[PDB]
Amino acid sequence: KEVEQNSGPLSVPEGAIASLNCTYSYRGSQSFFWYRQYSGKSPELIMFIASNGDKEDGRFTAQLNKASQYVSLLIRDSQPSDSATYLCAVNFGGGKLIFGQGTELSVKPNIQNPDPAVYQLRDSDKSVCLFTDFDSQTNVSQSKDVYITDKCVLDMRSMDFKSNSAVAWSNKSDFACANNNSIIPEDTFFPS
Amino acid sequence: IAGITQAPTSQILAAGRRMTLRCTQDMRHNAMYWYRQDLGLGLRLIHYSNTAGTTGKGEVPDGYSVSRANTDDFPLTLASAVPSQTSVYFCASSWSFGTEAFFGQGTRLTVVEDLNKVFPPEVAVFEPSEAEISHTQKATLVCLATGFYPDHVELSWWVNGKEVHSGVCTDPQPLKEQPALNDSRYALSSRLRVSATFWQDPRNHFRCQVQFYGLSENDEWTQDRAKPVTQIVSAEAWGRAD
Amino acid sequence: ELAGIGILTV
Amino acid sequence: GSHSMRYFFTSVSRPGRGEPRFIAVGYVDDTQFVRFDSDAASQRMEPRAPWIEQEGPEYWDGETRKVKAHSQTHRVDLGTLRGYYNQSEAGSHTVQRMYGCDVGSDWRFLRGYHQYAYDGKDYIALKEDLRSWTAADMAAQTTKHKWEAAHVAEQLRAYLEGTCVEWLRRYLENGKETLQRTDAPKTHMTHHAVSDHEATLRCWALSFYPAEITLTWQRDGEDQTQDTELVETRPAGDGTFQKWAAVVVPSGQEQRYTCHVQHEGLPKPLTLRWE
Amino acid sequence: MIQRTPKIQVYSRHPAENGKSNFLNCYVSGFHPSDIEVDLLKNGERIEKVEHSDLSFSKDWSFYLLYYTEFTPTEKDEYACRVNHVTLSQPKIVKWDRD
Repeated sequence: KEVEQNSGPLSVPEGAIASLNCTYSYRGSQSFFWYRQYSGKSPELIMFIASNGDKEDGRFTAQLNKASQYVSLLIRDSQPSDSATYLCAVNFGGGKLIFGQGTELSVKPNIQNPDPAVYQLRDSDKSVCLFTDFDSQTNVSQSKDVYITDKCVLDMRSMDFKSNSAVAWSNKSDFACANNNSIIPEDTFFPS
Repeated sequence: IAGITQAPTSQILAAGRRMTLRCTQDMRHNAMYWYRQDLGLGLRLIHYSNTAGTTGKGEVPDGYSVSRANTDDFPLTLASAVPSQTSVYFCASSWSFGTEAFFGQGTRLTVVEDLNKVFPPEVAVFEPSEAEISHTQKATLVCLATGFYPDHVELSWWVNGKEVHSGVCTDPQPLKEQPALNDSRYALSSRLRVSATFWQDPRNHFRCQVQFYGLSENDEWTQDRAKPVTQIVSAEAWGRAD
Repeated sequence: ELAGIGILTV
Repeated sequence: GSHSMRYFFTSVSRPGRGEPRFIAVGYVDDTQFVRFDSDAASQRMEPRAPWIEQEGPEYWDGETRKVKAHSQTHRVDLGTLRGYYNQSEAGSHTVQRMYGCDVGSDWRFLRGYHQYAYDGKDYIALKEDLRSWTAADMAAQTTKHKWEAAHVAEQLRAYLEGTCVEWLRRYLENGKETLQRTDAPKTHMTHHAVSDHEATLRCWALSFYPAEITLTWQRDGEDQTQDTELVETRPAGDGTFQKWAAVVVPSGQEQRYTCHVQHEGLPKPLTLRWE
Repeated sequence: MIQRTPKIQVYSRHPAENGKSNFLNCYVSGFHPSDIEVDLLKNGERIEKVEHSDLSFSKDWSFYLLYYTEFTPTEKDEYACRVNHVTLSQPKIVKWDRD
């Protein structure tokens, strides 16, 4: 028992070096594991380490110091696909393998031409407004009233272009596009 | 090739019933593990088994049974299902005790006090804005699945009958429509952006496909309207030149 | 201290 | 001086369906400090030294879990080897395992051992380089292939070079009064006429630590080596050891024979004769 | 299956003196398999309160054990060690010699 990591969530921009750490209680621990868990998936084994020191596996690096009960993982060239919950596992003798809480790592995309805008959509039953094309630095609120979701990053692949987006919807006729508790830039393009 | 398999990958339980998650592995592994993950934390050790024929109790063993009759199998049995046992259960296996553990596919398990609180989603697709076309030359469609319980949904985008993975973005976890309730229904949204030229082509067929995991054909219901079974709910829209 | 690794069945 | 830490494991299948026996013991140099016995009522790793009792509860729980894992591994190994050699389930067989590390006085890694035997014959052993195996027969080759496919020699290298040395140093510091001590031998010589003209001299060295000691008989300035009755170094039960060596000499010629004693606690070697 | 016959050595912890308490020891070694019967004898009668060390083995895989009990040696009393093993058709008795 007692395995603890950097709680998170942490944010590292695309192409940079990220660093996660983890401590444990049992001094006699002799094997340590780093796992990668995407939302809705199972832990995919990243690395294992046993001897004191450093271990290189491509972009990933494991460091281990038993003298201070410390283990850590370093990631080079942080890619958007590296955004995931990283799990620290320590073996406490026998089959007692204990995991930490997991550190959620978010790799931020590089935005080409920020162009904040808000639009309106339609269908056959509710009303949906879309906030899009803003920088990754912008945060999104949820209070208001009406349901408001979180920020999401889409990759257009061939266009070498990514974009941030967020959605709000309701069935109340008093709902509108310009109706936005979070700080939003004033150049938000509105339809006309 | 050899691997590890859990079964089922999804199951809804009425409180009081019994259910056993099977876990098997081919690759001659001695050690096997049963972990419970609640999404507010990491996964905690339920049970472990160093060898075939021997078992061990771990970090959270309260309420669970196990058996290691042979090397390949290590099932996890819940005798009296209680609502607090709603979690995602993972099975693992390793060559020797202390070596690297390899996980399976997981099992989303939800125990409900009342089966009448399970609901399938209402999926609707919203067409892009002409102003977004005039300003950005890109069109974004918004899929929205509303009013379902529990969180067992998997959304995907299909264009002309073929699934796409570009310009798509689904919310990480659903929202609560009435968050004060422990049995509050959930909602999920997703986005699909493609060029305005692609949207204005009236031949394109856009379909949002939402997989909902619910009851099975062996689950008793006995109510007037309908029972939520494991099904696919799709909502589609077509392009137009305007 | 005992070895926590490297003990495999024959 | 030079130090070492070694663990010994014995698992015996008992004829029938009875629970097999498992005994594990741990030594620092020549001093036992931990043990486990499957027939005991504790079912936990127990201390057999004053300085190892200071360790925390997490230490004892981890050691208990690991020694139980060893026990279960051997439980499987008994039936597996029985099937390997087409042996009957009516007999009793024995699996033995030994592993540890030796240092070179400066507490730096010197050697590492992991050896495995079925009944009383060698089955498989990790070589000196801690990366290759030595299999004794054609089933030990099957086990060898299995352990190479699972990279056991790598893990055992990590233990023998890393954890074993660390905890050997930690054990040498904790209880330095006991482990790093050196007890000088207390010696004497006895004379017994086996007949009228016969004689024999016994050279006795008692209460010495560590157990390594050299007793030799020398006649008129040259060692005899072969003409002696030397016995195995034995324990007294108090942490020290005893050893004696007898030589047959003619009566009146007891002064031709001298006993030479060498031990750590003696800065200069000793020479005794029938006074 | 190869078997080995126990070496038996009877002695005392400290040099013996009549009227002074000591520990009678019987050290067996170099035997296989591990099961072995050992009793310490006072004037031919079986001493009940006997402890023994934890079973270990030597560099050639053969086992060794130390059975011991506290005793006050006298000039009249004689002590011995009685050991039975699968390699012995009968128990082997080693008398206690002061040398």
